[PDB]
Amino acid sequence: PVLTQPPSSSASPGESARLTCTLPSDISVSSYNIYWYQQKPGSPPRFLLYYYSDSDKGQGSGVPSRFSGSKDASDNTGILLISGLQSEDEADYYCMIWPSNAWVFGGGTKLTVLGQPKAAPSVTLFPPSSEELQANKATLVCLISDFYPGAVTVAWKADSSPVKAGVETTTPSKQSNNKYAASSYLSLTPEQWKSHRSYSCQVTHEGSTVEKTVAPTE
Amino acid sequence: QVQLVQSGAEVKKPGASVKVSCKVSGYTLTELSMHWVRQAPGKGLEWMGGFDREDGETIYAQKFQGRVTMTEDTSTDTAYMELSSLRSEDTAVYYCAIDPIRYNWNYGDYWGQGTLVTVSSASTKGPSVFPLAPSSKSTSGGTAALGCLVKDYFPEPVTVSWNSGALTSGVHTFPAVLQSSGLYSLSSVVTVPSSSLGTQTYICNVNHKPSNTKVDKKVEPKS
Amino acid sequence: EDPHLRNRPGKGHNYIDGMTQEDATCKPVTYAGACSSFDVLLEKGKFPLFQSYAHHRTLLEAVHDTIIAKADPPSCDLQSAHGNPCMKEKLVMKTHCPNDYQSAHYLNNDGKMASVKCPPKYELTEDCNFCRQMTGASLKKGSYPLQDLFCQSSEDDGSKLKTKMKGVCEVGVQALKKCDGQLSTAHEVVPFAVFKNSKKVYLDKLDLKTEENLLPDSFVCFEHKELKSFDISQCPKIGGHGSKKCTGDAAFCSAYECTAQYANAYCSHANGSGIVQIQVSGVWKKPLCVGYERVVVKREL
Repeated sequence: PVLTQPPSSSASPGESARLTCTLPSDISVSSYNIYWYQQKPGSPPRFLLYYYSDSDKGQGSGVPSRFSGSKDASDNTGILLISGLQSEDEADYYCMIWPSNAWVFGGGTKLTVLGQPKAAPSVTLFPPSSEELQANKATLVCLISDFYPGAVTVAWKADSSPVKAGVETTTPSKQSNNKYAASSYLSLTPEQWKSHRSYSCQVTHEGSTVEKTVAPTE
Repeated sequence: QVQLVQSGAEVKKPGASVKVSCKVSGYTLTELSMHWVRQAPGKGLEWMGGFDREDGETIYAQKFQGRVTMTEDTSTDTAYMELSSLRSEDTAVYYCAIDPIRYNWNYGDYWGQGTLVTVSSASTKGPSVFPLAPSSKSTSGGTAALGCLVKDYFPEPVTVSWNSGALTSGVHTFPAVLQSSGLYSLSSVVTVPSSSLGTQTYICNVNHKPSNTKVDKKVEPKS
Repeated sequence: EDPHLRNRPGKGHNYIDGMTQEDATCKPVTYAGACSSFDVLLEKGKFPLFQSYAHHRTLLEAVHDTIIAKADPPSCDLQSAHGNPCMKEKLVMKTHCPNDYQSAHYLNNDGKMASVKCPPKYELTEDCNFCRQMTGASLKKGSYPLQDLFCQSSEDDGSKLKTKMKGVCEVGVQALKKCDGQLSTAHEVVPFAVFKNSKKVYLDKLDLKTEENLLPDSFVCFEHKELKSFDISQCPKIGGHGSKKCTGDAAFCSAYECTAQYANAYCSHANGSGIVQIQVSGVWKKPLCVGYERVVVKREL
C-alpha cells in the first residue's frame, strides 16, 4: 500500500498547520493506528503521537499538546494538526500504518514555518565545458538559487522526453542570504550530448515551473 | 529508559555485505522487538525487517528478501542487521527502531542515532575540476552565475574557496552527490554582477586532502 | 486470583489473525492494558464456564498456541454473495454480539476456529448474522468470542468419539438419526467438547474433573515495579539451576528453592489450573476444548 503525503507545506508562525496522509482506495483509515513522526536533519525520526480514535490515542514523550491527530473518513486521510505553529516545528513529517508484517511510511512532508517571504527560484543550466568533453565526459549542471520555501522538484528532459537515468540532485541548502539553493546533475556521454537538439532542466517551486534549455550547437 | 546506540559509518564495495549493530542499554534486549528502517540520503524512510519476540519469527520486506539477515547477541544486548549483495542504491542511513505504542513506558530512545553505509569501489581518487562559464544566458538584469565543477573524487570531503578566500559574497558551495560510479561530485558557484565579467577575476581553489590534490581553475567567460 | 487472571497460560495471545492493531495489549494479554477480544470473558455475569476455568486457554489463545487450527477459510464475509462456509453453521447458533465489533470467532463443527467478519466500518448485528453500519465513534480492534469455552493441550485421541444424545435427531449442524415422526424444536444451551482427532461432540451432560499439580503451568509468577508477569522458567528448582532468583507460596517453595529477601519475583499456585478431563459415554478423556453454545436442537417426542 502506498501512502501519499504532499511533498511540502507551509504556514506562518502562530497559525495552524494541517498535514494529511492519504491511504489507497482498498483500505480504510478507520482500521489502523496512525503513527506520526517528526524528523530534523542529522537526527533520527522522533515519534510525535499515534491516533486511531478519540478514545484510542496516545502522545509521544515530551511532545507538546500543540501536536494532535485525527482522521477524515470521506477523504481516507490521516491528519496531523499542529496548532500555534512555532519556528522549531520546521522539519519533515512522516505518517506510518502497521496493517501487516510491515512498517509502511508516507513519502514525507517538508513543513516550512514561513519565516518571511516566498522568493521564486533562479535557474541556470550549464552545458559541458570544453575541458570536460576533451576528457570524454559530459555533465549538465542545473543551478537553482534564491528560492523560499526550500522545496524544489527537478525534472530533466532530452528533446521533450523526460530523463531519469544519470540524474543526481542535492537537497535544498540555505544560502548565506537565508534563501535556498539546489543543484542537479545530468551525466551523459559526449555522444549523447551532441546527438540531441537540446536538453532541458525544469524545476517546480510552489506549483510553478521554470524551464531552461541548452544546446550543443553553440 | 532505553538507550539505542548503533555502530559507526561504513564503506563497502559493491557485492559485499554490511553488518550494523544496535547496542541496547538500560533495558534487556530479549524483551524488545527490534526493527530496522533505512533512509537513502534526502529520501524517505523504508522498512526492511523486524523480529517479533512474542512470535519468535523474523519478518522481512520483499524488496530485500534474500539479502537482509537479522541476528542478536543476548549476552551483550546487541542486535545485528546484515545486508548482502550490496549495490549502489543501498547507500543509506540504517536505523534500529522500537515500536512506540507497545513501549510507551519508555522515555529514552525509540530509534538509534543511525549508521551511514556507503557502497563504492573507489579508493582515494583526486577530483577533476571543470569551469562553469557564463556567456550571457547566466544573466538576468545585471546578475550572472559562474562556478566550478568538482567531479569524481573519493572520499569526502573537498573544500572550495574563491580567490583564496577573499571572495565570499554571493558564493555557495553545494553538498556532494554520490554517483552510480561510486565517486562523489559537487559544484561551487558565485553570483556576480554581469558587468564585472571583463573587469574581475574569478578563481576557485579546490582542495582534496585525502589524495593531496590542490587545483586552481580560472573561470573566464565563453567565446 | 483476581488480577492474575490476565497472567495468561501459554503465550497469552488474544488477537485474530487479520486484526493486529491491538497487538500492544493483546499480544500478549497481561496486567496492563485493555483487550477487546479478552476483557469480554471476565465480565461477571457472562461466560460462566470460562470464569470457573479462567487459568485455562481462550479460543484465540489455543489457536496461537498451535492447540486449535484455523478453518480453511479463516473468516467468512457476511456482505458477499453467500458468506457460505459459516452461514449455514452460524444460523443454527443463537448468539448475541455487542456493538462496534467487526469480527466474531467460534469453534467449528470440525473442531477448528471459524470467524465471521464485516467491512472496515460495519458493526455486527445483535444476532451476529448481518453487517450493520457503524453507529459508534469507532470500531473495536478485536474479535468477540461467540461461545463460552476454555481450552487446553491434549494428546488423547478422540477419533472414536461422536455425539450421543437421548432422543435427539438434529443438534446444530449434526444429524444423528432419521426421525420421521414430527419433532420438538428449541434453542438449547448444549455443552460440547473437541478432541485431538474428532469433530465437535455434543453431550447431554457436562461432567468435568480437574487434577491439580505443581508443574510449571500451574503457577503465576509476577513482579512489582505496577504488576508485571514473570516466567517461572528462570526460577531454579530445589537442587537446580536458575538464571534468576524467586520466592513464592508454600506450594512453589515445596518444589522450587525459595529466597525471601533476594527475590526477583513471586510465584503463586494458580488454583483451578491443572489437567481437565471429561466423561464421554462413560469414558474419561482429555479434551482439547470444552464449552457451551445455544443452538437449534430437534428432539423426537
